[PDB]
Amino acid sequence: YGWRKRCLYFFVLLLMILILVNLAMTIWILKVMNFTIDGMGNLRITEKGLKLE
Amino acid sequence: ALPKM
Amino acid sequence: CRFPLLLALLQLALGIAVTVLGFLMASISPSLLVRDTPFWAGSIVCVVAYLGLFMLCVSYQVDERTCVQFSMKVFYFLLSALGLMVCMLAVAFAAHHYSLLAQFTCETSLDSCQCKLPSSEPLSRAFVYRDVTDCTSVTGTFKLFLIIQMVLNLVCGLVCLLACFVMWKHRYQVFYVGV
Amino acid sequence: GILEHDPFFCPPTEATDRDFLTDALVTLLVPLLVALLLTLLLAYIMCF
Amino acid sequence: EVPDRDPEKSSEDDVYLHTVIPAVVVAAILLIAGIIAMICYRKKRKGK
Amino acid sequence: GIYGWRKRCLYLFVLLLLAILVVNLALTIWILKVMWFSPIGMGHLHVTADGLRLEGESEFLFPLYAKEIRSRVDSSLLLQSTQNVTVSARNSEGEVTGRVKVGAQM
Amino acid sequence: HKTGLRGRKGNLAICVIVLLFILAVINLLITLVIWAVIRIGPNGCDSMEFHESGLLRFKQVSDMGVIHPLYKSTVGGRRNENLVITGNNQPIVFQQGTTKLSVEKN
Ligand SMILES: *[C@@H]1O[C@H](CO)[C@@H](O[C@@H]2O[C@H](CO)[C@@H](O[C@@H]3O[C@H](CO)[C@@H](O)[C@H](O)[C@@H]3O)[C@H](O)[C@H]2NC(C)=O)[C@H](O)[C@H]1NC(C)=O
Ligand SMILES: *[C@@H]1O[C@H](CO)[C@@H](O[C@@H]2O[C@H](CO)[C@@H](O)[C@H](O)[C@H]2NC(C)=O)[C@H](O)[C@H]1NC(C)=O
Ligand SMILES: CC(C)CCC[C@@H](C)[C@H]1CC[C@H]2[C@@H]3CC=C4C[C@@H](O)CC[C@]4(C)[C@H]3CC[C@]12C
Ligand SMILES: CC(C)CCC[C@@H](C)[C@H]1CC[C@H]2[C@@H]3CC=C4C[C@@H](O)CC[C@]4(C)[C@H]3CC[C@]12C
Ligand SMILES: CC(C)CCC[C@@H](C)[C@H]1CC[C@H]2[C@@H]3CC=C4C[C@@H](O)CC[C@]4(C)[C@H]3CC[C@]12C
Ligand SMILES: *[C@@H]1O[C@H](CO)[C@@H](O)[C@H](O)[C@H]1NC(C)=O
Repeated sequence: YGWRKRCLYFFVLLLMILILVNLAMTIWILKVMNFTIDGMGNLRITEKGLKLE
Repeated sequence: ALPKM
Repeated sequence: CRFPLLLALLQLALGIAVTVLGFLMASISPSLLVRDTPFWAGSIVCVVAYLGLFMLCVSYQVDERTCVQFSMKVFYFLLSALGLMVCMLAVAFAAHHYSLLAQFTCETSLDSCQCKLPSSEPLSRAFVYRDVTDCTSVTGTFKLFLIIQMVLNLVCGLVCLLACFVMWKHRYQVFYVGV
Repeated sequence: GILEHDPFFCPPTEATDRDFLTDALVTLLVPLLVALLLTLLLAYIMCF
Repeated sequence: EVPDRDPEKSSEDDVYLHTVIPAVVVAAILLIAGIIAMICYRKKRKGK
Repeated sequence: GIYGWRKRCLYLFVLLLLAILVVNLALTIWILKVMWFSPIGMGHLHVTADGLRLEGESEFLFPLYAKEIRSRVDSSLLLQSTQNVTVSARNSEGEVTGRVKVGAQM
Repeated sequence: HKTGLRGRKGNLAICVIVLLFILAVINLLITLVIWAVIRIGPNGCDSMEFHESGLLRFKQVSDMGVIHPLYKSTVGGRRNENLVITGNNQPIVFQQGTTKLSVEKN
């Protein structure tokens, strides 16, 4: 087919560019918040309020 | 044309 | 065939071994979370191997080359894939917990294994254990049990991967040239 | 005329904000270069 | 007899293990499966 | 189209994209679970343009280097303790010279 | 004959592509909602600043509600300026058991 191939390629390109933009934004969120294995660095949201460390 | 990766 | 039968037998043996190890984990002390005892993954592997033995009996008995046979061969394949995934996940969990437990000093209390990780400043995580006979007995054999169990799921996952790979190689590796 | 020594009251110093420019430039240049290479690849094998 | 001290350092490690690890292992499985399939897939000529 | 090697490259590309998307979704779920996310704000910590807000207690370890503590309009600030309440001051040398102390009885 | 994606496989491939696109769009919407709610910007979280040496630096009007100092937490003034406690038309009442010190009006 000569018309569906263009649509498939364009959809693949759009899907991948959207995925890359989302990945960059998520990486920025991770970096700017000092995220680590334990959690949000020193802050720790708890069921009654906050708990600084 | 058996299709797979 | 013979090779799938051997793979299923190894799967059942390893599943029964890991389930026995998980039952022993649970019986030693209720100090450990459900995630740290992978006996659920062992049961999943066990039912995988049960389906495999039934498959390799029925294939050698009757109805060898019909469409529905393949229709649940695909079920066997995907089930083995999920078994491999759960085995690798159990390996990862056990590795993380062993890494946490291998670099800390512990002391005994009157009724629990209260102790803390090495800390730069006097506040840090604290762990206590149910009904500790001795902090130098449970901790000292728990690492050995963890290592043996790690080896068990590593071999089980490798066997599962080979079982998944063999049938796919049977289908999508050889192409017929003559007619 | 001294009561306590308390060598623990250390106020935070004049700590300026950490330069986000360098890391932002890195994490914006990496996807920008990836997208440029992708556009070149799309031109190459879509027009040939 | 009522002692109370709070050196507890709480940390959200359960959520990380329950969330990130399964997807990481799934991605690794998918990648190795794809690589194996690409290396395989008609490397053998079934003569006759 | 998509006859030969193009198919075996497109399939691999799709698989890689799916794996990356799964990892990204896991990261997003991890963020949503570490921060107790609600449409209004993180947990009970409501966030608006003017500033933050809380609803409940807020434990604090280590010192607190505030600039100017204030009090609510509708309520009176009520500092409290069990042993004593000590207010200190320091000279140019960082030494305590004058201090008030709300003690047990005097 | 013909080679490539011919029959039902083409429909399955197009369905998988559409589903992946839908999932990617949903993930993007979730991330955008996070960015809008927490006001993440190029300068940081716009309300806090997680420093490398474990020090949060709030930069907006903060309503902590009830504060519960626990250990090594002594409310202190900033670096070498002052420590002003103000009550907006409400008394400031210290306390220790029965002993009091109340700065009311007049
Ligand atoms: C206000 O009350 C607090 C707590 O009731 C008083 O702090 C206490 O001060 C005493 C006197 O030094 C401490 O006793 C000793 O402290 C040394 C410090 O090294 C320690 O090594 C000893 O083992 C012994 O504990 C006591 O620990 C301390 N308590 C706390 C919780 O810090 C404070 O002195 C009172 N202020 C006034 C002006 O009365
Ligand atoms: C402090 O000053 C205020 C303002 O003058 C006093 O408030 C008055 O209280 C009396 C009785 O409670 C009322 O009849 C007046 O109407 C109040 N004045 C105003 C302007 O509202 C308050 O009583 C004073 N505090 C003390 C301890 O005398
Ligand atoms: C193939 C794809 C999924 C790779 C994605 C890599 C991501 C998840 C990794 C690669 C580099 C990593 C960052 C490297 C350095 C730091 C600084 C540290 O103090 C906090 C974590 C942080 C900010 C990491 C967060 C996660 C991170 C962004
Ligand atoms: C296999 C491919 C597809 C993906 C691989 C993802 C790996 C490399 C990434 C995904 C998420 C990442 C983690 C994200 C956040 C942190 C917290 C940081 O304080 C230390 C690194 C650590 C723990 C990263 C380690 C690397 C990590 C696990
Ligand atoms: C000679 C005998 C052994 C041939 C039997 C054919 C078997 C091994 C083949 C035929 C069709 C194949 C399946 C076709 C489609 C799917 C879905 C895909 O997303 C993953 C692979 C998977 C799950 C394949 C697994 C292996 C499979 C079931
Ligand atoms: C504050 O700390 C920084 C550390 O980066 C240091 O360079 C600076 O001199 C300090 N300021 C004061 C006033 O001590």
